[PDB]
Amino acid sequence: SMQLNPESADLRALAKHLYDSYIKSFPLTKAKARAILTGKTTDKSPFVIYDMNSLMMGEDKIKFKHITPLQEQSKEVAIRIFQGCQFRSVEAVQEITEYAKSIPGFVNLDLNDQVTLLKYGVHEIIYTMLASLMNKDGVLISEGQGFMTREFLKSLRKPFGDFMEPKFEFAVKFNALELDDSDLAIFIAVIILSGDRPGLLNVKPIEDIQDNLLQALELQLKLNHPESSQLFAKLLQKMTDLRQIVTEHVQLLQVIKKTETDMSLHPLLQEIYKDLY
Ligand SMILES: O=C(O)CSc1nc(Cl)cc(Nc2cccc3c2CCCC3)n1
Ligand SMILES: O=C(O)CSc1nc(Cl)cc(Nc2cccc3c2CCCC3)n1
Repeated sequence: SMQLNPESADLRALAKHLYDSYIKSFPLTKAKARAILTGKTTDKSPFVIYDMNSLMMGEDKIKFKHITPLQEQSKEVAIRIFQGCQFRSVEAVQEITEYAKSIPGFVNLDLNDQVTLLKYGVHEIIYTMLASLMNKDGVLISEGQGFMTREFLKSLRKPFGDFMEPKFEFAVKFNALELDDSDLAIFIAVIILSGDRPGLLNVKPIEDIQDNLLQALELQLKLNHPESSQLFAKLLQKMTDLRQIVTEHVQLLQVIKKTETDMSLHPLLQEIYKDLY
């Protein structure tokens, strides 16, 4: 007995609020990323980076919110690509922070708890949303203007040759669930409002918001996905997979930070990583 009642109408309102906020926070949506990847888009085709030549032709075109325009970019391709990826992570943090502030209840939480939830949550969300940009062959870069191949990334010298591999492995399975932006908006909100992050001051108000988000997600998935009766349970499983991906990421960043003692790690990512370990 699923029903239309005031409770369901409020859960649908929350779902729409989250969708509308997601569209305002994240310029490259899954809908847009799929249209690019499938060809279906009428926008110009992205530039493809599939080898060292196309990498150099392509970079003659890549751009960031904060341009870092001196000999601040390493000469070595692998380190430069990795530093570009760090800049993209920091841009994603900024977008995800803006999204989180639109989640009803979030800005009323203690500001330390807001920062804690973002600190321990953002990488789970980054890899969730990175799957939107990925297919079997590669990943959209430069906000959908470019595409870099999976095998090109695998070709970078140790220890830079597999930092995206676990995320491609997560994405091909996650993408098979065929979530849309309306589903993802709620899924991401649920992950951010996790009461079991370390050092939270007020756990109950976070759990109370999450329980409401979880009810919203379960209703959205039942309405939006008539083809599965398992999709809610499967997404709960994906949330625990994402924590493993983030642990494995931190470990790899330790190996890199101890092999490549010369290359600079972005200091805001360092603040996050130091406690994620
Ligand atoms: O963040 C670091 O510590 C660098 S390692 C890293 N690994 C991955 Cl799997 C992704 C990613 N950056 C990113 C974040 C969001 C979007 C995109 C990208 C990297 C390029 C594709 C688009 N950065
Ligand atoms: O754009 C993404 O989503 C990936 S970031 C990335 N990917 C590639 Cl394949 C190359 C590259 N290059 C680079 C890194 C850091 C700074 C700069 C440059 C190239 C352009 C000049 C500034 N940066």
